[PDB]
Amino acid sequence: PSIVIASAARTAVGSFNGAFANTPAHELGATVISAVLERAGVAAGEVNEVILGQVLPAGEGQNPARQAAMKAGVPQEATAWGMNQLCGSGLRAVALGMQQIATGDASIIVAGGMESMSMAPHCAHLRGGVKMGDFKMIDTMIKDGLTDAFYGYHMGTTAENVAKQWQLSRDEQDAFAVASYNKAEAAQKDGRFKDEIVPFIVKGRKGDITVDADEYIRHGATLDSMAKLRPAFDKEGTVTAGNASGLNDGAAAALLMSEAEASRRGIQPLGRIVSWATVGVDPKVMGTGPIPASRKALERAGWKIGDLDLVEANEAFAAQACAVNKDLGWDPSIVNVNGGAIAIGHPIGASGARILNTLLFEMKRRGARKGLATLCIGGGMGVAMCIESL
Amino acid sequence: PSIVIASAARTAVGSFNGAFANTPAHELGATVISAVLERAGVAAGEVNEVILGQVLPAGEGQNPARQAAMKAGVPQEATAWGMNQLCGSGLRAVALGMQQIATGDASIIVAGGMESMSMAPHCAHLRGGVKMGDFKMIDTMIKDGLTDAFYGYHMGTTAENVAKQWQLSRDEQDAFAVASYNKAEAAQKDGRFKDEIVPFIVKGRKGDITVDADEYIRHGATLDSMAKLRPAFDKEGTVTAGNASGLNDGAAAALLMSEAEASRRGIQPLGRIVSWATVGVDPKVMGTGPIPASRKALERAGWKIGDLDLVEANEAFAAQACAVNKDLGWDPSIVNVNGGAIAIGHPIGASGARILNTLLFEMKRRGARKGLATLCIGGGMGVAMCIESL
Amino acid sequence: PSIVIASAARTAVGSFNGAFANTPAHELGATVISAVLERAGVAAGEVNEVILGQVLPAGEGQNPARQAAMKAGVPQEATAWGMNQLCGSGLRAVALGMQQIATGDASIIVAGGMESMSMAPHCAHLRGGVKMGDFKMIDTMIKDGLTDAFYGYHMGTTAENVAKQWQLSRDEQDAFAVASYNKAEAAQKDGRFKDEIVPFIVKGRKGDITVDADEYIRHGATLDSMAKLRPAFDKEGTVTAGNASGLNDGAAAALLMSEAEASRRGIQPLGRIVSWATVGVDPKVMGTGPIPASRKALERAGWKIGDLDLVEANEAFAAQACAVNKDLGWDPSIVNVNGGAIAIGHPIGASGARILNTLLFEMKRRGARKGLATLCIGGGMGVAMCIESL
Amino acid sequence: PSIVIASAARTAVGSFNGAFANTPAHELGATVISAVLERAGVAAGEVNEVILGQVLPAGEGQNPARQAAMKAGVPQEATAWGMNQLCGSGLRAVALGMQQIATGDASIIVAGGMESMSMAPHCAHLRGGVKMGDFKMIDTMIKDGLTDAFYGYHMGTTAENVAKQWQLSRDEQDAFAVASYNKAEAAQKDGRFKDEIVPFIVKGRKGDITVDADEYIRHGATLDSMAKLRPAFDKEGTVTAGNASGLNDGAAAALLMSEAEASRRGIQPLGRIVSWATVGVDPKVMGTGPIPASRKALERAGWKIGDLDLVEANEAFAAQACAVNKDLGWDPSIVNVNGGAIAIGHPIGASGARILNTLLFEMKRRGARKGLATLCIGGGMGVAMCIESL
Ligand SMILES: CC(C)(COP(=O)(O)OP(=O)(O)OC[C@H]1O[C@@H](n2cnc3c(N)ncnc32)[C@H](O)[C@@H]1OP(=O)(O)O)[C@@H](O)C(=O)NCCC(=O)NCCS
Ligand SMILES: CC(C)(COP(=O)(O)OP(=O)(O)OC[C@H]1O[C@@H](n2cnc3c(N)ncnc32)[C@H](O)[C@@H]1OP(=O)(O)O)[C@@H](O)C(=O)NCCC(=O)NCCS
Ligand SMILES: CC(C)(COP(=O)(O)OP(=O)(O)OC[C@H]1O[C@@H](n2cnc3c(N)ncnc32)[C@H](O)[C@@H]1OP(=O)(O)O)[C@@H](O)C(=O)NCCC(=O)NCCS
Ligand SMILES: CC(C)(COP(=O)(O)OP(=O)(O)OC[C@H]1O[C@@H](n2cnc3c(N)ncnc32)[C@H](O)[C@@H]1OP(=O)(O)O)[C@@H](O)C(=O)NCCC(=O)NCCS
Ligand SMILES: [N+]
Ligand SMILES: [N+]
Ligand SMILES: [N+]
Ligand SMILES: [N+]
Repeated sequence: PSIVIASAARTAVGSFNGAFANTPAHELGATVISAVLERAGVAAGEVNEVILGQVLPAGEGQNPARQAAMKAGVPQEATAWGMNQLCGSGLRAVALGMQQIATGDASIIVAGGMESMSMAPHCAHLRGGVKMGDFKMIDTMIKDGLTDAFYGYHMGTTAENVAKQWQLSRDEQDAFAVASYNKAEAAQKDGRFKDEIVPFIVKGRKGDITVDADEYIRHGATLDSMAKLRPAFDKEGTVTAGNASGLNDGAAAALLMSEAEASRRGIQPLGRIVSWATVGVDPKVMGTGPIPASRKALERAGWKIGDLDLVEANEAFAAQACAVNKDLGWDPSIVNVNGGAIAIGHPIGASGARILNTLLFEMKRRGARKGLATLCIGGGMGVAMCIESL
Repeated sequence: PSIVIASAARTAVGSFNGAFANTPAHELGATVISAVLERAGVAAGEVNEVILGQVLPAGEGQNPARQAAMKAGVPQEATAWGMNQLCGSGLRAVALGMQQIATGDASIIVAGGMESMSMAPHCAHLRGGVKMGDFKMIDTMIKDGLTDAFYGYHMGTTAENVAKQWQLSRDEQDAFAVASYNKAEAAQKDGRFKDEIVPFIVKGRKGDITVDADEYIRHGATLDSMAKLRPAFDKEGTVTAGNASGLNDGAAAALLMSEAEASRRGIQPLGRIVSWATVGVDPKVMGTGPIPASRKALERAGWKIGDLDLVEANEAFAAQACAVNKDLGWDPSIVNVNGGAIAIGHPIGASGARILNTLLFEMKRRGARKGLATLCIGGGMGVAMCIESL
Repeated sequence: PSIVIASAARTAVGSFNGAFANTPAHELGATVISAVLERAGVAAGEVNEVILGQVLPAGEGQNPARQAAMKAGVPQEATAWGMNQLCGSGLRAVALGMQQIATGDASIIVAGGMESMSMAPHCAHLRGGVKMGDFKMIDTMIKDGLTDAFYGYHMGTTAENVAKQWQLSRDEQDAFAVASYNKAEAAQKDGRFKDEIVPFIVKGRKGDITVDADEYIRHGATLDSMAKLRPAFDKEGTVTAGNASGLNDGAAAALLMSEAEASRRGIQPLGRIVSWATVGVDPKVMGTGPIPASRKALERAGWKIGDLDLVEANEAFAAQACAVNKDLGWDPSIVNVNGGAIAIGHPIGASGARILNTLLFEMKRRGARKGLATLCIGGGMGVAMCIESL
Repeated sequence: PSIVIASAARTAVGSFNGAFANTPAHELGATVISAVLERAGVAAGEVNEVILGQVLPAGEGQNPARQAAMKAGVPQEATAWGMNQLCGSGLRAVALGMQQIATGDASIIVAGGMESMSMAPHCAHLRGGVKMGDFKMIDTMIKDGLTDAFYGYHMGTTAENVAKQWQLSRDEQDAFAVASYNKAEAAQKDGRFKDEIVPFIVKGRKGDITVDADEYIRHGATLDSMAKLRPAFDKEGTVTAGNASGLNDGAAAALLMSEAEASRRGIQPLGRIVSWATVGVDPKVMGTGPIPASRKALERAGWKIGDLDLVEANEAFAAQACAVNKDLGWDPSIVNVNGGAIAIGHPIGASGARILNTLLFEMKRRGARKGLATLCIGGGMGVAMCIESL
């Protein structure tokens, strides 16, 4: 009934059509699965199941989570499956993997997320036939990942709904984004991402490429050039490409086992999963998802907001990230101390486990005792998890 | 914790490009979600989470499970997500929903599966651009649903591997299929599918159509006409369209709650989830998946194979379905007493909950005490669950 | 400088996605080329060049006119090419083939048109790549065939412009269309199309099918049933599917040689090409094209409007066909005596030679001496040709 | 009776996906039509018809020749149409325009060719529907332009057939290409292409670009670097990208009128069309097309091979260009004195008029009296034209 995170790892977050432009998601997930096994001293033959969140798997083949486990050396006797709760998929898979051990149905779980938004294809239903007229080739990334299915507009429009409702101006969102760019750039140059990042070998034509640094992180971001950017969703809006997360590729996961299992193996876990929660909200303001999700998770853990030593709140948009900080009222100096998704990137299926990796390694590095990770979810949902160090 | 299935429902299984040719999967799932709520006397405002297995969601929009819950009246405060374990997705979602209640994280769960193989689009990655030459538009149904990602051939080829290793001839597979067609046709004419089936209204322009009968069920199947069919995968093989499951659309789900919760509401549950299991096998012979999965489920329940009163083993192929019966050795007269997927249909993401519906309502109809449902999974996996009546 | 039409033939006009749904245009053209050779007693080795009008050749391969000639038995030493003047392509190709003999550059020409609107594919420029967002698969039939490239609307909208300028009401267009349906229906049942139609054998997998009757001809068109039809282009317009031409497939051609050549071979020509003309008009009212084209053709032939015994004016739309009849003032009883494109069909690339075939054989049956064929052309053009019997 | 070329012009030949990557073909043709009118002092209202050869018009709209004329200022009263004889379309259109004046049906004709191989889309017939399985998106450039419709292989394979029958080694083909690169590079540096080239303004968003130089011209071509090139068609073949023409965009045309018309307007014509011819050959060796076509043109002109002062023979492939020169036996020093299609480029629909422009202006530059232009045509055809200076 006590589940710990024995190890964690993530690939570098690649830009849209960048280093991982032609790399399938399971190839990134396989590297992460092998990394959490080596870092914990656990062999692949000991894994019972691999649970990987993924939002855009179209065209990758039968169950990409199974392909990642098999390629990482996990034997055929184990099982693997994918799940989709949009942006919270990477974190919910960890909660799902924790429940497999809590119910006594599994002993060792590799849980996380993987996403290749670059490899997302364009699709169209053509079985009935198009007898006459033009038809649209639909971008699966925009349709199945970034567009609300109830109102039809982009997730950035939901951020404009939060910005108008919370009275967050353009200058306040740009200032929040600049702070995120500077924190991520300082953390990258100081090597605070080296422990969590496992290098990925991009096997391509004309030679292999080793990717071990987040390429989407901007250097020397300026407030004046960001004020010149046009709004990306509403012509009279405030959300721009500068104060919003990007389109990215990456993978992240963690190795799960019971606290007694880790103690017999001599493993010092990165943290203990104290509680988790998922709550729904109005799809028009889905960015407010972390507000009830974090409160329920802290309530289940018996913690107060002031008890938290470190917080990782995903920065899908500067508008929604400002609202979550104002509502919950926690000290912003402990939230995303090494930057957020505005600078690091936002691979939907993997962002949930990505910020968990950043949370775990920063908690151990500075000796934080209580931490929380949370994300907003499209369609009006949120997920959160409380972590305690051992 | 003791979790029971308070109610269950399913749509009729439609043929490929048939009654549900232009109906999205979440529309079928929404009808099933509302049905299990009315059948149990539980309102939509009481559901904590909806968990729906789905293999082919490309082009349907952000998280079709969330769309099904919202369309069925489930409030925005609740959560919803999809999961993919291929053919066992519909059944695993019930086991996953059971774990949400076992860990005290939820109270009432709608769990099941939905699949629209007809609405599966053709896709192609076109972000890098096609400078010269032809490129392939990939059928997501074949690629992401029916083709093994490790060996490259169809799931029907894996049935040929099972037929060769178990020495199951063409006449033995056709005889098994004829038995499935006759059992399903007799069950349909006797109305044994009426209780589990909830009608679906296909809203069109030239009038609405009510679908309340499985259209893929064949009437008067003859052994001689099936012996004339050419093999559909191997030119010198034995698996044909007659002795194999079809491509179908449909949805199925169940309402989950604790046994004490069901007693507080005066609900007579359809059954109690005693145990469940999922095991992996060699992808070349994925049809053997139910063999170790069923024994592991019976082992966790403390049951012997002889203790089972009824069995629902998915008939993905006659070759794999014969092998599972020969290895486990249970009485074939209690396995798929109302027919199987060869005659009823095989909507991959929903078949797990489809055979669970047939299992639950047949146990209640004839007073069976111990039941088991199991399916084979592509990529070399299997899933099983044991059900006991109250 | 006197070129006669030694023989002529055409396939039956098939409906959109009908009998010729999967038949390429050059296969239909090859049958017409072989027919006019046998009907005139000329061997394939004697043809110098084949000129076939075609508007929609995308996806059919290198020069479909060359494919039709080679398949029809025309030797490799001869030449072949296609031309595109939209709806007047079938007639202009005959005039172009006549000029080959008039300038002494050729002796025997097979000229006509072929069109397979059913086989017209959907296209999209994808060399630059689609990094993000949806893109349109463009119907080549609508884009390159039925949409004005200067104003962007359908040819039916240009018909509404002619109806508005000429004050042609809905009842006047429907009454004009009914006359065409009744004339075509009576002509088909009386066998008046048998001489001009050469049967085509549609080779399929489940048996060959011989198509020798115009499939688009409807039986018993009623003024009341057409008055209930909704307008097909303008919501407050008058052009409907009943009073407008359809989308059809077919091929037609004629064998051209000098009058001395026909006399040396003992060939009785169907008629002598007296004159031809092509004039442009405003693209907004392209249906008025036949008005100056016919007057310029009659001027070059030295004929008066009253001298014509029979007229074949293409019925692309009832609105444009009424305007040309009122302006030119010829007796409507001699115009389209066997029906027009509203009832028979409108294969764009072949319609020019289609109405020429009907003109030649109708002139021969009733002994008409002077005839004229004309069509309207998209983009604001018209073509006409005068024929005199031998 | 005697038709002269009053003026001629052409755009620069752009590389594949280069300066004209997003420029439609009719935009290039419109500039050429306006150029030949201004250079001759003839207003747009005096042209009777515009004839433009084009092989790949899919997706450009209704009759791109009509779009080019209207955009160039040609009034709506005139007519326009396109024609397709593959690689000989640009030259055949000039012969066709000459026949319009010879038969007294027109007085002033703008004839030439235009081609945008970069804007060629990918297509697929989808009206019947794809019920199951993958399907191919067909590149219209390769299928309708570069692939033989009778044998299924590329035009480069037909060049391998000519090389095999004529025993043309790899070094012999490479030496011919090197000579073409050096002659074309020297002609560009000396400004010998400035008179025939009319600048084209590429209007874009981030600024306009003026294209007035042939971009496909290679600088400092080395014989050894072409020997290192891999064969592009046959793994054991000899035709490579160095000794074969490229994929290019461009447009070219000429102003046609009678000799008396040019004298009445005070125009100094570029030359007189003495004769023309088109002959077919074996499709396997389509590169031999120019051999019988040139002989028939010289026969009609009453000229011997020794009477020719300058020759422009299209260099579709080094294998076919060597064979036609060796068979006809004309002095290689007078053929393609300014380079050929290997270095200049090969826009299929415009190459016929492209080499005519180079022929006309080079004859005037060095005072050549008798010239001939010829091209090979896919599918087994050839075209030729004899020009004499006034
Ligand atoms: C906002 C969005 C539409 C932008 O698309 P994009 O391709 O990522 O925008 P880009 O990364 O190409 O950057 C666009 C341009 O802005 C500039 N720019 C971006 N950020 C900048 C910054 N912080 N400072 C200065 N310039 C910046 C870049 O230079 C870039 O090139 P350009 O100026 O020459 O055009 C897209 O990133 C997006 O939708 N993000 C949200 C993702 C999402 O919703 N996830 C789900 C959350 S629930
Ligand atoms: C077999 C398969 C490849 C194609 O069959 P299909 O696409 O459904 O096409 P059909 O069902 O219409 O069968 C086609 C023909 O067989 C005939 N047929 C099918 N079953 C028959 C039977 N039991 N008796 C007689 N004839 C039969 C049909 O009538 C039809 O005849 P026709 O061609 O003259 O119209 C497809 O059904 C399939 O992939 N099945 C496996 C699904 C799967 O792998 N699921 C996952 C397992 S883990
Ligand atoms: C007019 C047009 C939009 C209609 O396309 P369409 O819908 O496929 O025409 P259809 O006849 O196949 O369908 C029309 C409907 O009205 C009915 N209908 C059509 N003509 C009818 C008539 N004369 N009387 C009664 N009913 C009629 C048809 O039965 C059908 O209804 P249904 O299919 O449910 O039974 C299309 O044919 C068109 O664009 N034509 C013009 C083509 C063109 O521009 N050519 C070049 C001119 S220069
Ligand atoms: C032969 C063909 C397939 C190659 O086209 P292509 O390869 O795209 O032309 P490219 O310039 O892109 O060649 C690309 C490569 O060849 C190299 N190359 C091309 N020509 C070269 C030369 N003369 N010397 C040295 N290198 C050369 C390029 O530098 C480039 O190097 P890379 O391998 O590192 O990419 C194509 O040009 C073709 O089909 N030509 C025939 C066209 C035709 O048939 N027209 C109709 C007449 S019948
Ligand atoms: N960003
Ligand atoms: N079946
Ligand atoms: N019609
Ligand atoms: N080249």
